[PDB]
Amino acid sequence: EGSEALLEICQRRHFLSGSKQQLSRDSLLSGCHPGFGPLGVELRKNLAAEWWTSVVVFREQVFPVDALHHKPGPLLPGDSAFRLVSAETLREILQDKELSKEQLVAFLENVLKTSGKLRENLLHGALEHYVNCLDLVNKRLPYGLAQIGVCFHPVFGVKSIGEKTEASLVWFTPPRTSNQWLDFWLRHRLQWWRKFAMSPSNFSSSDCQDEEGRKGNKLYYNFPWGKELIETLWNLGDHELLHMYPGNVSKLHGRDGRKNVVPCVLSVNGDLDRGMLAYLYDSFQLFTRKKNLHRKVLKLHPCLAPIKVALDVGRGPTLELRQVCQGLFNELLENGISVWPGYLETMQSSLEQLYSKYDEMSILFTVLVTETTLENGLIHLRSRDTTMKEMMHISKLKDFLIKYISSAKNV
Amino acid sequence: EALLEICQRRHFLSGSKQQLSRDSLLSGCHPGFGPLGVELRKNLAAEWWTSVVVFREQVFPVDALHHKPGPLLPGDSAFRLVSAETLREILQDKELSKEQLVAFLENVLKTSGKLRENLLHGALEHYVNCLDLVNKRLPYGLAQIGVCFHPVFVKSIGEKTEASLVWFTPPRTSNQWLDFWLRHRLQWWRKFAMSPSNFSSSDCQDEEGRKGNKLYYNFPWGKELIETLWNLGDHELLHMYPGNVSKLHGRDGRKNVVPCVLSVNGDLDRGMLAYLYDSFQHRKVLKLHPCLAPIKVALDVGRGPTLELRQVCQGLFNELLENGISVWPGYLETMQSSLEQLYSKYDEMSILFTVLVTETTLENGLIHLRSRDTTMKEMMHISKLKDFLIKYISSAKNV
Amino acid sequence: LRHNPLDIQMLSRGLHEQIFGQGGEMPGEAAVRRSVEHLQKHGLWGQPAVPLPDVELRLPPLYGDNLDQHFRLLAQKQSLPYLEAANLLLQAQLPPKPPAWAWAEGWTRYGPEGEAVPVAIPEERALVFDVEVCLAEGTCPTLAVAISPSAWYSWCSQRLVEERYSWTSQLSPADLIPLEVPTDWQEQLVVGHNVSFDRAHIREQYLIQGSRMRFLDTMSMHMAISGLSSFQRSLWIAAKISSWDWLDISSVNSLAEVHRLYVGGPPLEKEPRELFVKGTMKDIRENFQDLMQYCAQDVWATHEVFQQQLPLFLERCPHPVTLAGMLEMGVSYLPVNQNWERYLAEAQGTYEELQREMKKSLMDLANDACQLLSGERYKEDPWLWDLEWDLQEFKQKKLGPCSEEEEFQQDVMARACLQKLKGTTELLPKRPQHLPGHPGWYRKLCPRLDDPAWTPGPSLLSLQMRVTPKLMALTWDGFPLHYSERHGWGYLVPGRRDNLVVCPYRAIESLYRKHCLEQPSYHHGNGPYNDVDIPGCWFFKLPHKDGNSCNVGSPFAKDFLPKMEDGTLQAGPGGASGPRALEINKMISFWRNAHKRISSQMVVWLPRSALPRAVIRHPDYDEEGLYGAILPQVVTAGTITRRAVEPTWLTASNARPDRVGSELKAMVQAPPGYTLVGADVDSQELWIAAVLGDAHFAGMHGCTAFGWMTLQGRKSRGTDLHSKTATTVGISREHAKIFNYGRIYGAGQPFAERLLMQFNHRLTQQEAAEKAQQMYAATKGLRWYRLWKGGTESEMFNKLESIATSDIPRTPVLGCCISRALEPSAVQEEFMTSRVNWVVQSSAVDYLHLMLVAMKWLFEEFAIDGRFCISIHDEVRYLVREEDRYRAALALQITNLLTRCMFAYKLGLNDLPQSVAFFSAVDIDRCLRKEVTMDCKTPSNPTGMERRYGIPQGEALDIYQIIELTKGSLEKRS
DNA sequence: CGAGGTATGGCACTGGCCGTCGTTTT
DNA sequence: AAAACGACGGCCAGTGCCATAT
Ligand SMILES: Nc1ccn([C@H]2C[C@H](O)[C@@H](COP(=O)(O)OP(=O)(O)OP(=O)(O)O)O2)c(=O)n1
Ligand SMILES: [Ca+2]
Repeated sequence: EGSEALLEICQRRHFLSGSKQQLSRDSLLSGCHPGFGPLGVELRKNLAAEWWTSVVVFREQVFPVDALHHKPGPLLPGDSAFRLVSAETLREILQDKELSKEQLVAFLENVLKTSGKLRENLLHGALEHYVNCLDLVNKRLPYGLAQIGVCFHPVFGVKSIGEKTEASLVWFTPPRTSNQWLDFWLRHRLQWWRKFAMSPSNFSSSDCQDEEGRKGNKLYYNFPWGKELIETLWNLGDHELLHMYPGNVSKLHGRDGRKNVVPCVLSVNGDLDRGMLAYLYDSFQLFTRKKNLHRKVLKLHPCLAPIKVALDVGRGPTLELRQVCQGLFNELLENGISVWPGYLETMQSSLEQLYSKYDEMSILFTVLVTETTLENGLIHLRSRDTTMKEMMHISKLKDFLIKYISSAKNV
Repeated sequence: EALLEICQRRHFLSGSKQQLSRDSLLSGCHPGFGPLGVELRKNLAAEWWTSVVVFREQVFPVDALHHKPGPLLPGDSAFRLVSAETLREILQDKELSKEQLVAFLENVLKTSGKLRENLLHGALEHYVNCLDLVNKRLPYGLAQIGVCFHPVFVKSIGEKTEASLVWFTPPRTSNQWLDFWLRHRLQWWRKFAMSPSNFSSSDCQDEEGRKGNKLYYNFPWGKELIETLWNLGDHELLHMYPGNVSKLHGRDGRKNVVPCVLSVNGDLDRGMLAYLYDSFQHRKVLKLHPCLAPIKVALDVGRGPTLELRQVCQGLFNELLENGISVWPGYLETMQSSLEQLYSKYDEMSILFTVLVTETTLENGLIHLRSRDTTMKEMMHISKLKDFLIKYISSAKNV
Repeated sequence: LRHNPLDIQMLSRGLHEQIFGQGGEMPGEAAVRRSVEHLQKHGLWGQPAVPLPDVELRLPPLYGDNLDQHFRLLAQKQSLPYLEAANLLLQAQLPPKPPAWAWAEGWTRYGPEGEAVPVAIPEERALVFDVEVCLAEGTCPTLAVAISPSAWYSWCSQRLVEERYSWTSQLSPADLIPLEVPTDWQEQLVVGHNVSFDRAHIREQYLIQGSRMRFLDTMSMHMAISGLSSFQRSLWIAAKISSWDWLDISSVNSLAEVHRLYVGGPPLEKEPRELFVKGTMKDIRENFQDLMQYCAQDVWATHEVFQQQLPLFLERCPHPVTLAGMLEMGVSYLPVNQNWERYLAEAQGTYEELQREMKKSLMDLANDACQLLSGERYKEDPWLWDLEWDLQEFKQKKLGPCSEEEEFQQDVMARACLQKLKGTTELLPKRPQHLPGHPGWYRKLCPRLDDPAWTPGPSLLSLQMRVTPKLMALTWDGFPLHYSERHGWGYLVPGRRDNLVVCPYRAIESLYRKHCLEQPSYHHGNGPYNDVDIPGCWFFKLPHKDGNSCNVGSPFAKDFLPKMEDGTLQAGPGGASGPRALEINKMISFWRNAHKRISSQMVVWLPRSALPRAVIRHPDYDEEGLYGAILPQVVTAGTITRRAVEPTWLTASNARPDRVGSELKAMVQAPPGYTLVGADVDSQELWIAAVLGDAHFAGMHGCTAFGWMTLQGRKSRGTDLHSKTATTVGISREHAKIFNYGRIYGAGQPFAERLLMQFNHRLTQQEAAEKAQQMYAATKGLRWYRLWKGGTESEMFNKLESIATSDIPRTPVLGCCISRALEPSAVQEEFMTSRVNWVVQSSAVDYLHLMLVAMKWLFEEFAIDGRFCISIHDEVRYLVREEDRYRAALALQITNLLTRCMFAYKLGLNDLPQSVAFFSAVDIDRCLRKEVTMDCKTPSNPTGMERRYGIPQGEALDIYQIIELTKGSLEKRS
């Protein structure tokens, strides 16, 4: 199909990792793949930063939270989830005649009630820290907790565990505004997903119900093989809060205007791994003139592209060009622009091949310094979007890029 | 101690007072940090990343999974996952019970996985594939920051977030590359420390004869290991890829050689606590370095018409946020408590400056500004404020 | 009685006797025989119809001896004080301007000898008032000047004198001009030029409780006396089509031109720098004296204009009803709450979001286009080949190494090396060059770097740009689009081998041949305009809904949406790209056009202290909300017909499922404890024309076939004349309204058939033309009889023509005279269609005046606690107290009845058919909307008014339900 | 001899006139 | 060293087409 090329490119430029076999669709979706390469790590970091900026930075009632990766203590029986135990204790238990006849079959109950499990959702820690975070805003009822972290899920040795990077937000609100807040957050999250998308129509939403009859909204990305869930919204209500803090319900309330009412919980959970995959597929864009301009390139958003600038050297006196490129690279890093130091790479390919390599890596701009840059302050610039060359004075370069990215947010 | 009370009162540490303790924090089995602790740890990680990875062409990020499947070495100290699906099948048939259940323990090693003890193994696994990123230019590094699980003596589980750098270098200059790093890392800790003396370095010897260095911070109870550097040679690389060593070669001096591996591992939680103690050195104020303080400025309102002052404060809030300055919106309470108590609260939170918008700001734009360190009040034009703040940051970075 | 000689149900015995007397002369034998013959000729005779239920009511006393005298007395009672004040103004004697203007804030009165004294407010019965506002500072009024008999007044804004860093961005009643007297006498009159704008800046006008103060506009009186049509306005200017005697007696609405026309004298100088539009507050502060002097000059000019105008207006509209109608029409009022602000946000963001999806989709294409520059490949593109593929030149003047510790120098040595090289400003011009490398067409779409609103990429591109269709590779029936300078947009059909930077005709022929695989010209349409030189192709104009004369300005016009659905118009990328772009365009067109006006609406928020007690105690009251008002800036008479004119509220669209921001009118929400009660006149102008024809022909209702047909049928059964036409032709009822009214006012058969083909997609040219021909022949037959004579509506056309051809045309009902610039002596046979339509349109204006007078009289009669909310031509809406709302429901109905009888009285008919006796249904609601049932779903608010805002359904009640809820009474407690 | 009418306003484009500033003549 | 002599944007007004209402 047409999706083989995308995976091949992601493997060549180190977006993904591992062998071709390990990178099947099932492994990617489940989360049991080997992992991502450095470019994938940077892309995920950029996406996480954008999510944090859109969800946490510009709101007065949002705070971070950190939930551990395991659930210790007693658990309900029969869940059949993995358990945490140290190999140092795998022999001393049975040593010296500890009911060594048939009770070791009932030891499974011990396995059920002697070890914890791996964190499966970020919601539990947020519910635990609800009470602690209530003290920040003098119990002002509308307030949220946001987190990003890895979670473990069983997948069907015959079964394994898949790891998924997920971003979770829990919003405590007045019960009366629960549905309005649900609609508001649905619209806002859908807008955020569409913002970076080249084709924001491929993202879609749907309504959903279940046994409890609680309203829900779900967000899907249209991969070439079909719609895949990327984010969900649940209007849980207050059952979980009561169950975690039963009996003395009076402590659970918060201020809604002049009233003091029990909060309603709205939960949103997006998958950052699926988000990165969806954005890669969108960027690759899996019309007579379009077919005639089949350039392989990932049009990742400027706010999301792992690498911004590529810097190299032109033919001439190597020492002076190297010194000026060192200065330029240090300045670009100092202002806060990631740079690919191509000036340190040996010459083995022409300009066209280098441009192709940088396009596959999705680098916004290519900066070139030559003898003319010592003769005068002008350097060559090339833009990924247009492939058009330009001349620019070095002194202003730091500003221009800072403007470009800064304006990419508000296009 | 008073420091832990302040940390608990200002949402640096989570969990009930019954839970927080020195041993739990050191081991990593504590409930977790609060939002302020999370922000401080994020700032520390960002500073470390900028110092180590940003300004070097030969350092790259790496992603290592939190667990490793498949057969594993038996009889050791490390967390393992008990079979999950098997819990659904044994409850309908017994295999004769009795003394063949010992083999069940062996069956654990047949299927059970293991969590992540360190980032070194993941980096080593990546090494062969990632060497292609530098055209086999032997001297290069891989950096990562991640959580690791450690048994604590039923065994408890402690989680420690750590930053790891694996440096592959030619054997000849490796011993010189070690000391180099031993300097920079040691300098890095000193960069943000009000008392850089309390950070120290020591030389250590390995039973195999390989030397290394350990970085310690002097907490009031004693010197604690915050970071460690080990020179390991080619032992791990050979062990992980037994057989044909050809693929482990790298081009140094225009010839093939098997690199030596140096491991640098620093505990970011221990570093967090070390900086908390350092910055806490006749009032309870946490003088966290401006580059590390989670909250820069606090915004509030004076006595007067609420709507106008709230609009002005919201405009200033957006202006400060857009420039990368973290702001705590204290103007939603309208000074329901005394001003000195507010100053003390913000000092405990380690906020650099407190800005008070008053009715006179509508007339002329003058605003009251108080500093965390000098503690001297000033009148400034609001339009200036932003730029001034930025400078006060950048200057601190340079000096 | 009960039935007329033509078996048409009439007003019941009780109401008919209460309205008409027995003195009416029964029509003679000849008239009835002519009516019967006419009805038999058309097949309308011998068809009984079920009568509607009778209505029994006892109306309030009607003064005088008949309807006309009663209406005259009511209008005189309403309008006496304002006329007294105007007459007081006419005799005003004032000294010259003060030597120097005062600087204090507030109101200052200037006495003789130039002395200035502070006063709280002008203490006058009448004034000439003008306000100047600093636009850059928002909407808070800056200064003002007023003149009264024997006094000058100057008003200075507090923001003008004081210096503050910031001011409140939400308007309050505390920062507006105080221009009303607390509880000589009452009913002050305010005069000025464009008086609605001045009214908008009065603190007391926004109070929910009504005020006596009324306003007269010199512009409205100019329109009534010597107004000019839009065409006449355009032709009068540029005079610096075959008759020109009207120019010397008419002028445009600008104050200087009106002053010159009415008093002549030395011209009026302008302020050269336009500081109130361009300058800042400091400019006003420094140039205070000149600005105040110019304001005084304008006020004096307006005073002279009013003095010379009033007698002519009194002469040309002698009927007292017109003056009171204008006075009551000049006091529009709209309520709103905090939701309005949310609406402003909700639309704008939504707009942006859609505009982000659209531009993005275009921008990417632009980014992909630049590659065609390589190898000159653009020469092969059948769309972008004709663009500027320029290339401007940049312009100039004239090993195993070890680690190190010495890198501290390597750092600085590098940094300094850079710091030197950045000093090379020798060869760079002071004025930065603009993207020379990029092609010119791409450069045009990129904002300049120095622009404060700069964004990356070609962010300036939009659908309306002539390049956007080129980028999208739009196609029409397999033919690419093209733009001819003379003939607008069209498409290129390849194959012109007689030569009919050059066109790539091969790249078009190949594309069309490929397209044909999925199904001297050989195609039919607007025809080949050979003057457009494009070798290898013919150019065909895109069909326009208004005929071949017009040129298409954009393929993305809403009317082209069905063609996308059918697939005639396609996009090169395929899929939903083209349809999605057109859907976005249709969704956002209204907001794109009207957001500047809507967001800039002057909204004043009333503090809790000044709000009515009935709201502060209502159960549905909402604390922490906002309760403000908007006063529409209505020109009382901005047209020849004397209709009201305003930029915003006479153009606001009705709520629609897809149109973004269409819920504008829905945001006009009554405060808790208040309701909106209103109604629309059913088939107003059609009935007016029918009754005019009936009165002309035989003085009997229904004597003409058109009058017979208009009365029959019911709206609810879909059997009214509009619905009958809609079902006969197969379109919506609104399209039927347009189809009928076009023909009524002289629309040709080509217009009718083109309109039919626009809506009924089943029809072709043949069927539509045949339908139009038959309908026109039936409605009005031949126009000649000696080698309009026949047809159902012939008498109506003849009557309208006769009224228009009169040497001094007057309204048949109230007798208002047409503007001097259109009397036959001054225009002969020019502007004939406008003059003919003026009869009916001014009749509708008189209907509106009569309805307003009747509503005011009924509210005053029984101390009803309601007020006039707004009027849109025939639509009327009133804000009422909820407890009294039901009473209002009857007050409207009776008014309609009166307005129906009075109209007939002046026509010589002494009866009114039962069919048009009452409204179809009076609407009671919490917000303004076309119908109560609609919840107003929109992309701006998909959940509708019921969930997001909580507004429930309204209710429409006919006469019988109103009577039941009122028992026929109108007293406070029955 | 035959026309729909009355209003409002938006953006896109084009022609012309004017103020910088950097080549060219004194 | 003074100052013509031009190109090259800014800016405004005028025209055309489209979108709303009744
Ligand atoms: N396209 C239009 C719409 C309206 N009008 C004029 C004449 C109409 O009589 C008047 C009012 O039209 P409505 O929309 O109020 O229509 P009616 O009053 O005729 O119909 P209804 O029974 O729906 O009120 O506006 C017009 O000339 N052309
Ligand atoms: Ca109507």
